[PDB]
Amino acid sequence: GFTPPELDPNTPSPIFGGSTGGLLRKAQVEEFYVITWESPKEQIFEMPTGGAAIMREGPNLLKLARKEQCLALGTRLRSKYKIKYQFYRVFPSGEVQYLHPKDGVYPEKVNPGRQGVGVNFRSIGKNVSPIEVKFTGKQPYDL
Amino acid sequence: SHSVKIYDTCIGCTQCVRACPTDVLEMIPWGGCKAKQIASAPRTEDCVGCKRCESACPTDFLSVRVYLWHETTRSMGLAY
Amino acid sequence: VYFDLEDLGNTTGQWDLYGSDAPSPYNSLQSKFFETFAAPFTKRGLLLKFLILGGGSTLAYFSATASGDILPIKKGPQLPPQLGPRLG
Amino acid sequence: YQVVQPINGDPFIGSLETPVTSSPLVAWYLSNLPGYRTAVNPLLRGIEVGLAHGFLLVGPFVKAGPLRNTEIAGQAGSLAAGGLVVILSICLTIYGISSFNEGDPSTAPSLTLTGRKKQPDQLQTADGWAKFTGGFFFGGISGVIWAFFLLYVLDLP
Amino acid sequence: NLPSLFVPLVGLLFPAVAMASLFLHVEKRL
Amino acid sequence: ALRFPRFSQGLAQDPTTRRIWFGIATAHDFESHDDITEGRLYQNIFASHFGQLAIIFLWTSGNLFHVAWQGNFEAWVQDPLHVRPIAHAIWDPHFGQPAVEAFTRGGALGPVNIAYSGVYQWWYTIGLRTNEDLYTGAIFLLFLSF
Amino acid sequence: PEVKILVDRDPIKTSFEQWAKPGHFSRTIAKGPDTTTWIWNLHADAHDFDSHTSDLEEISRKVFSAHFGQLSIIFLWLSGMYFHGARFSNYEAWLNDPTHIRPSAQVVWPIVGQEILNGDVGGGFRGIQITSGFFQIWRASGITSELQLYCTAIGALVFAALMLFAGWFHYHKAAPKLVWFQDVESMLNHHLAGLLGLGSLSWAGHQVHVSLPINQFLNAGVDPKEIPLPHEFILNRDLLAQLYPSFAEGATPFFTLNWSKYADFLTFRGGLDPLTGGLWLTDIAHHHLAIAILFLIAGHMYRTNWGIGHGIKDILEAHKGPFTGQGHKGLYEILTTSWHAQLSINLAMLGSLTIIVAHHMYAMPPYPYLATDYGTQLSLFTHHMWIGGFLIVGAAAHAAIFMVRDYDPTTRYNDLLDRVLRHRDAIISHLNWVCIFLGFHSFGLYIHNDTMSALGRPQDMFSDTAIQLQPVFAQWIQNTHALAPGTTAPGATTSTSLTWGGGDLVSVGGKVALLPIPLGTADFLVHHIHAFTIHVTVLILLKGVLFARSSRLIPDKANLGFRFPCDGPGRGGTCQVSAWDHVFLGLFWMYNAISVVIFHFSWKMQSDVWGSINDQGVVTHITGGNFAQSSITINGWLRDFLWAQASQVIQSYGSSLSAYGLFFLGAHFVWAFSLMFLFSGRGYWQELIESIVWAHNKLKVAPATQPRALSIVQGRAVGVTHYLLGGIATTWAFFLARIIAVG
Ligand code: CLA
Ligand code: CLA
Ligand code: CLA
Ligand code: CLA
Ligand code: CLA
Ligand code: CLA
Ligand code: CLA
Ligand SMILES: CC1=C(C/C=C(\C)CCC[C@H](C)CCC[C@H](C)CCCC(C)C)C(=O)c2ccccc2C1=O
Ligand code: SF4
Ligand code: SF4
Ligand code: SF4
Repeated sequence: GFTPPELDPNTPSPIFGGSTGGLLRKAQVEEFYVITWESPKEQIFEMPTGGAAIMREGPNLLKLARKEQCLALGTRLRSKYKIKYQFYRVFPSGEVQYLHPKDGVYPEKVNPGRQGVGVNFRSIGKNVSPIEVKFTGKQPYDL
Repeated sequence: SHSVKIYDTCIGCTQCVRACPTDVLEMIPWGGCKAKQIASAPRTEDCVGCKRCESACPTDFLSVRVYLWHETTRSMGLAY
Repeated sequence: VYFDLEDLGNTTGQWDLYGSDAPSPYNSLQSKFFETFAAPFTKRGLLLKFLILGGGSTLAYFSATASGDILPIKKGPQLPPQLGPRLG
Repeated sequence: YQVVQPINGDPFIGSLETPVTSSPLVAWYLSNLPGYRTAVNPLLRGIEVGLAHGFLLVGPFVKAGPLRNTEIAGQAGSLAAGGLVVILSICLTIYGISSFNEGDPSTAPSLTLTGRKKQPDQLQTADGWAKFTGGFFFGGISGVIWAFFLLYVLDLP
Repeated sequence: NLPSLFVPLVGLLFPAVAMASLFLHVEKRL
Repeated sequence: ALRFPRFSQGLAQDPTTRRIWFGIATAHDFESHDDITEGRLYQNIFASHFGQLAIIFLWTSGNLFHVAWQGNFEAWVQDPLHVRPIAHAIWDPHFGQPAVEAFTRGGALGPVNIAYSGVYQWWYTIGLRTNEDLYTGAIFLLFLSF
Repeated sequence: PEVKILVDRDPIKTSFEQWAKPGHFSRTIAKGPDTTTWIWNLHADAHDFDSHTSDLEEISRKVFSAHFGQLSIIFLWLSGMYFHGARFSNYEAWLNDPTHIRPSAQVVWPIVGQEILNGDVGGGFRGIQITSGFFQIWRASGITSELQLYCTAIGALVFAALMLFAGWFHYHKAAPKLVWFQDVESMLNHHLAGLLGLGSLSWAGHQVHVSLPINQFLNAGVDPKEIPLPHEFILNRDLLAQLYPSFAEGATPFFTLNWSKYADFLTFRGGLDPLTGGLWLTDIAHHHLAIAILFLIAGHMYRTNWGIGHGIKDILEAHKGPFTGQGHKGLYEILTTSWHAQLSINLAMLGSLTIIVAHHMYAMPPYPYLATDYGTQLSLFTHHMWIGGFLIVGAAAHAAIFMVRDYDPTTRYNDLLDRVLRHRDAIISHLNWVCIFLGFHSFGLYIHNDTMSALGRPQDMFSDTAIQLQPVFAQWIQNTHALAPGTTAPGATTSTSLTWGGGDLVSVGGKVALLPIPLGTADFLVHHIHAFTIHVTVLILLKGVLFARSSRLIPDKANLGFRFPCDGPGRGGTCQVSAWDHVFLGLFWMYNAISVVIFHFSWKMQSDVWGSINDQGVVTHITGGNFAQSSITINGWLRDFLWAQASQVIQSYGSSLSAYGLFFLGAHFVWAFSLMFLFSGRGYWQELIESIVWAHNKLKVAPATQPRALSIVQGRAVGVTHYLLGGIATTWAFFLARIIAVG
């Protein structure tokens, strides 16, 4: 059992002068992303989009344009610094969707509450020939 | 979205998950190898199709497969 | 605050940066002039038809009635036709 | 003291504030162009835009055209500017037909730079866009006619 | 005379109509 | 489906410009279309074959018409070795006067293209002699296209 | 902070043990090959020192000794040129009759039929005509006998040995400490004042004591064997005084500031000597003297051990403003840390310099009988253009390697760099737009002219006779240069260069040297082509640098390295996102730009400059002044330039120029050969190789080093390398055959 931490607005954002690498209309009408982390101090870190920003001591909130930017920055926060991070997807309705770490456990560490998806129980060479799924909507790897 | 599949030749070395830049893959429990874990692709709607996981697999042949499929804003890696 | 799950237009920068929002600087009588005269062109489908058929027939007209003093292609050749390498 | 700042204070919206972008001269001038008069009927803004542009297009067509050196028809080469007004008006029309449906509301922003709620421009509506296209056509044909009406006492006729 | 009608017909009017129409069909949303 | 291309839901849901491009390049690959069956496959192919035949007939009909209406055929039959055959006439408003002059050849009233397809020799060899014969051919082929 | 000599003793042991261990420098490569890919990596990583080790001191020591190796090779190469000038040249016969004899410094053996390449170059000499220019240098240096060339070749060989020795010495015996390298103020002070200053002064010395007098006897028609030896001018000052009377004073006017009395052999006349067609040697010696003073002064700007002077860090930090923040703060730390940064700036400036040299040497021919030798002049201009362009693309490559490898805002921060990175999208978007605008409004004008000319409407073209696009600004400039002497340069007798000033055509041996170069609509259009091509090259390379770290498509791009093929077919496909692939793409555009530049040079010079002159002064140019009316159209380039001027190289068979015909065709071949690599991909090739490998295992002859197709990156590198070699060598053969035959 794991309860995703809710996104807390009014969480401070890093010190940064602005860049052309930030959000666009996509964030207004489609979706954007938010990564939060806890920092032990004020540090300089490389922004996945602009140049250099100053991570604030304590909780940090950072809105990014793509999920991959959140995961890249988080990978670095966990690597260069030793910082726990989470990030979420945010729709223009205000709805928030917690994304990562999905279990509260990082996905490279096996966690027992996890259900198999897209797992085929056979060697890859035992997939059927296309002719055997022709005119059916299926793909030989969907089995 | 791109399809991503795991095959029971998987030995549970976790390298596909470590390589994935959008967090598509997880390690789930399993009894078929010594590491007692097998990969899984529960979030392929975020899959961008870069095949870093496939570059990371040590199994011959691969135990992750990325079948590039219907394109979306997320699969095309668009920030706009 | 710059992040608010209640107002995302502000949160995602959805603003009118240079929109004036002021009232009309165009005085009336001028406005009513153009409102009554440009009114037939404010139906987009009708305007599309009027432009395609009007411009198309206009084109057909200036093409059919063109003079050789304007187009060499209507003027035609004015020189004695030359002779081919071996043939006519 | 530094001249460049983030856009509207938010340093993670992808842009910057410069003398080019946010300046009283620039902000006033852009705010006083017809396209940015959000409360005005789009038909009138289309009239102004069409008048300006249609008037402008006459120059290059006449001076650079193929009949430019036959002053008998070279002056009358303004028909070409008229035709370009027709084509552009087609492009506008199909842009609105493609972009806006009948009963959809404006897609323009309904906020100001300072955060207060705004009423969105009707230009970004099907009816508002149709009105702006009719106005651009009328004003454009009219501007071409007005430029062609002046052939006299100009250093480059 | 006829080429002065049909050359602009299929070289200007027809491409404009076809491009506009195909543009509409291609941008439609059901 | 819901929009172009109607035969591919995966392409219509593409928000990028790719949707348009791949809609064009995949229009004839029937086996990859949504809800394809073998019957639909064969029937679409068959109809496409009739459409191709119609295109071919209409094309040859056009060649016939243009040789008859703008060409040298009757003059060419009398002197096969000294008449350059005429494909069709040139009406291009971009021509200067020198182009009107230099392309006017083959004993014609305006600029023309010399045909290098060899249809004059063929039609002459098989028995066609008059422009009238060529018109009968062209109308017959337009009929076959229909 | 006390600058001093710092080294370490015996850091690396001199041994052949690692000669026998291929890939010793790399921990992976040293394990030897499991596949053929190993063999390529061994060569691609050999000079990538900062990939071998992370210790800055070791890297700096490798760099230093490597530079010694380079200088050794250069001295061996100069030894070759002087030795061939002494032993296998017609340089003395040419020295007698320069306007007739063709310079030749290579002779071929009669083995397989190739002796035909030993052509009639004059002076009773059979050989290959040389376009390097060494004869004009040696004449300008007062060199007369082959013996002097022998002595120079021996000295050059000795210096090759000394440089090589110093490389071994400073890598294996006394290897400087890292602080020694980072003493930037000392280095700049010694290269400004010591290297450039004392070099220029020394050369001024040789010129006033050797070059000037010996060239006076050459110009006066004296036989070179009868000319006094250069040291006889140093001993008996009466020889010089007869030639140059000022030498009777004893350098007393120098100390008494009577320097105007030296106006005899130190002059500001400018223009060209009408006998030799080269610049006045008095002006040149005076020039090297002035330069010597300027650099000797410039070498005292930087503080070292005596408190006076500048620290460069101070200067940087003081320079900041309201637009750039704290800018320049941090650059001293970057430029004393990253070799790739220094190499980037130095490649940029050295290549730009080489291009400037290319212009200045044609418009101001510095050596006697150089201007009228059109093969040498065309060869020099073209050569230095190529060197410059290559060097600049290199500058982009190493700016990118800095960004990927040495950039770290948490350690060595710079405000200017951060701000640039913070609006990279604006920069690249605007450069993109300018490139499109320039494409249309330079090349689209050519297409306009081709279409109007084909339609029979030459009055509707862009031409000096139709719609004129005059380069009014450049015309005004060259007018101002023409008016400069006596007005804004009262000391200057004539124009700065004969391309400026009207009249004063210079002819030597019936051939013209320089006359005023006209400018018109053709030159306008071409110049905007050059603007266009340069802007697109800059776009590709700068875009490569600024998005090497990251982008909206790939946020973690810097973790993939400087040189990587892609990040896969996803995100729509990500091939060629690496900064390396931006250098790859920019090489093609440097080739395009420089190609159009040298075609513009050959075309314009043969049309409006070079040619023969009558006894009564009627000039016939090699081509009939057809640049103005034929270059304003692409068809004119295809027909009146390529098709016309290629006749020599396709007609060279059976003559001594037939080697240029063979190289013409062969360079075409390797260029087309590159298209196999550039248009395909290694998956196909690896599968094919699977079948070939099957065939070898069938006969027990499959190798242990498993055959592999080239890497994606290597496919690209091979491709661009053969593309560039083929194109450049094709233009090489074309140019040399053309200008050797008709020049
Ligand atoms: C294949 C069909 C086609 C046809 C029939 C034409 C016809 C013409 N072209 Mg065009 N052109 C074409 C293709 C075509 N072009 C393409 C593909 C390109 C891109 C390379 C160009 C680019 C081009 C250029 C750059 C120019 C021309 C010009 C011309 C005109 C030159 C003859 C002239 O001086 O007349 C008479 C000259 C006039 C100025 C009379 C104007 C004609 C009136 C305005 C017709 C009214 C138009 C109509 C209302 C709207 C049309 C759209 C319609 C479908 C709704 C002529 C009418 C020249 C031109 O138009 O001059 C400015 C010229 O500048 N063409
Ligand atoms: C299908 C073969 C074919 C081809 C390649 C051409 C080619 C050409 N025709 Mg011709 N034409 C054809 C058939 C063809 N024609 C037929 C069957 C007829 C009726 C007998 C005509 C009657 C015709 C006239 C009167 C004129 C031309 C002209 C021209 C030239 C200028 C283009 C033009 O004005 O549009 C073509 C005009 C048409 C009326 C063609 C349509 C006729 C049939 C119904 C074709 C079907 C079109 C259909 C709606 C779309 C199908 C797409 C395609 C496969 C055809 C051009 C070189 C003009 C010319 O000579 O300029 C110098 C001209 O004045 N054509
Ligand atoms: C004279 C004897 C000698 C000996 C036995 C060694 C021994 C050694 N050196 Mg040293 N060194 C020497 C001379 C010598 N060096 C000289 C003269 C220089 C000045 C250039 C250097 C500078 C130097 C550096 C900077 C480095 C070494 C390194 C090394 C060690 C690595 C092994 C190796 O170098 O393989 C190399 C085998 C080769 C054959 C190299 C050939 C390179 C030549 C000079 C290029 C010739 C250019 C060629 C003509 C281009 C035309 C090609 C054309 C035909 C297509 C090794 C123990 C490396 C080290 O420390 O290892 C960790 C190291 O980085 N040496
Ligand atoms: C009787 C002959 C025939 C038939 C019926 C087919 C049938 C088919 N082919 Mg095949 N094929 C053929 C001949 C044929 N082909 C030939 C001659 C070649 C060698 C060129 C090929 C090579 C080939 C490949 C490589 C592929 C197919 C594919 C296909 C399938 C889908 C085609 C499609 O929808 O794309 C639609 C086609 C287009 C939108 C055409 C646009 C692109 C064209 C080439 C550009 C036209 C040139 C240019 C515009 C000329 C104007 C220049 C201007 C300046 C004048 C379809 C079942 C595809 C497939 O489905 O694979 C399973 C596939 O990938 N074909
Ligand atoms: C007036 C003193 C002086 C002079 C003349 C030079 C000259 C040169 N330096 Mg050096 N240097 C100096 C002082 C000097 N340096 C100082 C104070 C520092 C900082 C401590 C550096 C550190 C430095 C580095 C890191 C490098 C150079 C390099 C070079 C060469 C650059 C390429 C070139 O121009 O080739 C032109 C060739 C010539 C002019 C031929 C004459 C060269 C003679 C033989 C050397 C004369 C100066 C020499 C230092 C005297 C010491 C010899 C003695 C100790 C036995 C060049 C020969 C590069 C190099 O090492 O290339 C191998 C390079 O990497 N210099
Ligand atoms: C003094 C200038 C200079 C210096 C010292 C360097 C130094 C370096 N460069 Mg740079 N670079 C330069 C100029 C320079 N470069 C220029 C002018 C360009 C434009 C082309 C580049 C573009 C560039 C790129 C794209 C890359 C480098 C890389 C590197 C590093 C690896 C070198 C290596 O081991 O390759 C080994 C050398 C070879 C394998 C030789 C290859 C043979 C060539 C391709 C053929 C030559 C043809 C020949 C002249 C004519 C035909 C003869 C033939 C028929 C026999 C190294 C530190 C690489 C790197 O990874 O950086 C870390 C890299 O990717 N450079
Ligand atoms: C002759 C071949 C060719 C052509 C035409 C181009 C064209 C272009 N390249 Mg490319 N390139 C080429 C070869 C070519 N390239 C090759 C072989 C490589 C591999 C190394 C590259 C790699 C490359 C890179 C990496 C880049 C470019 C860029 C560009 C663009 C530069 C901006 C510009 O000039 O816009 C203007 C367009 C032109 C000058 C083309 C001609 C325009 C004609 C004359 C106008 C006609 C219009 C007319 C109305 C047509 C309508 C007719 C109607 C029927 C439709 C340009 C469109 C740069 C870019 O993206 O742009 C900034 C860029 O970064 N190229
Ligand atoms: C042709 C081609 C190949 C095949 C080319 C190869 C494998 C080049 C290697 C061939 C040489 C000849 C192998 C060297 C053999 C040894 C030197 C031994 C020779 C024995 C004696 C004669 C010395 C690729 O691998 C490739 C990869 C990526 C993009 C394009 C291409 C590509 O176009
Ligand atoms: S293709 Fe890339 S994004 Fe998709 S699962 Fe594999 S590593 Fe993750
Ligand atoms: S790389 Fe292969 S073996 Fe390793 S965890 Fe992924 S699927 Fe399993
Ligand atoms: S085709 Fe080659 S370069 Fe392109 S994405 Fe795939 S692997 Fe990378």
